[PDB]
Amino acid sequence: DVLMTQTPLSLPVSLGDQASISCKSSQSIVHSNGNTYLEWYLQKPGQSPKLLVYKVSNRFSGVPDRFSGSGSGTDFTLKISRVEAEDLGTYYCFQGSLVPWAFGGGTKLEIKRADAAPTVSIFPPSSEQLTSGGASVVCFLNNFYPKDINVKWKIDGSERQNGVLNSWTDQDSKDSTYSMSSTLTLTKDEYERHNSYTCEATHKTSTSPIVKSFNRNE
Amino acid sequence: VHLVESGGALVKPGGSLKLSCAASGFSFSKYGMSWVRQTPDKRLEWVATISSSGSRTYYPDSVKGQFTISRDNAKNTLYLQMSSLKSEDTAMYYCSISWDGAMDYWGQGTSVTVSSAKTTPPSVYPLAPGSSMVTLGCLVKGYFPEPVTVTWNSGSLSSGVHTFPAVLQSDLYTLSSSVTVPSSTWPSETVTCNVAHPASSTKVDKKIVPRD
Amino acid sequence: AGTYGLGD
Repeated sequence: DVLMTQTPLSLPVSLGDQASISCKSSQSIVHSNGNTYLEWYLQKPGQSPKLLVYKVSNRFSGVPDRFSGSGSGTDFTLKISRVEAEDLGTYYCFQGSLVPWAFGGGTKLEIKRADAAPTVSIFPPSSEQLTSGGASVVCFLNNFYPKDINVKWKIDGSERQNGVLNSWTDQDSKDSTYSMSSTLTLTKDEYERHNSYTCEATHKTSTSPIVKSFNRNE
Repeated sequence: VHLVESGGALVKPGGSLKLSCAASGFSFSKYGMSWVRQTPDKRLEWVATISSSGSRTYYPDSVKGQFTISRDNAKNTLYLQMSSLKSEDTAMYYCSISWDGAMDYWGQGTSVTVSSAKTTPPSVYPLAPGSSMVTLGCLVKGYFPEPVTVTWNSGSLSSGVHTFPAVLQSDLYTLSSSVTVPSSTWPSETVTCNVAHPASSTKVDKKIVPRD
Repeated sequence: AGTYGLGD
């Protein structure tokens, strides 16, 4: 199965700017009949995908000429001369030359803004939850930019990955920031025989991580 | 130019489901057609394709012999039969026609949830900080089916509010809601999250109280 | 018959 890889994962632009998206195949998409069945689809938030470009460089009906497709063999590019609000969404490339038909993983065209460090909060398990025999420790990493970030949990100073679930918001429609929650769910047993609980946020706005901690016993 | 999927529903693991796609605004019997699905991670997967007459059918290895695409040109309708469904088949299912490209025009989609979960109210827990602004939260844990709604002070707090997307914990959903207010607002004034889970007739208020 | 020859 041929693999379609898109770069970058996310492309932050200002309205007005030029944009370029790359699509690569793990093997040549040039069909034996001389065609290259490389296609581009746009999916706007909350909407269905729409065809933009087919056969590498042919714009589909209605698509404005600020869109252009190019490339050959394994390397392909979608360009936007001047990005408009209606262009924001996820762009997927697609190959139709080889069995089976395959989509790339997508590139999000999103809004550029100033860098912002995350505001990090840690929340000990409520007493009410502990009555039910459970203990969820929650960490918010709020209103940061750019979207890339990672969170690390430490229990009694030691890293912990089991029982951690993360959730990421889409880019905020008001201030163009991103947020993420991390929830470490433990049994009452596990929670009550450890004491030091730490959420560590790593983001490009700082050389050192943002550390938030509490002690269970306190 | 109109494509309308239907048939999506909640179905148990191991179960079957038949999806339909009603078309209008074009010569139905002229076009080959496809099913494509979007998983919760927003990845797109081609599921099946059928020729204009229904003579030829195409599937990826992953669903070959398990899914069946068919069509009724007299009724302008496309079908997808699915069997032995698993949790990973939870997705939005889109029908399309092919001409210039593989999927020239798409429908709005129909939603399939594969799960054996029963209706279950959330447990609502306050998030008070273990510490200019202050951030409070509410944990909405272990509910089914989607969705829940969370407001703060009955909607009086709109700025600095966001609710994280639900995630599957076991086969139940969980999310949290966040609210940020000026430091002089709380705890001087009360801050309460209002949680609703319509499917289970749940309406819960939880006041946030400072931690030791 | 279209790009992918699906028109019979």
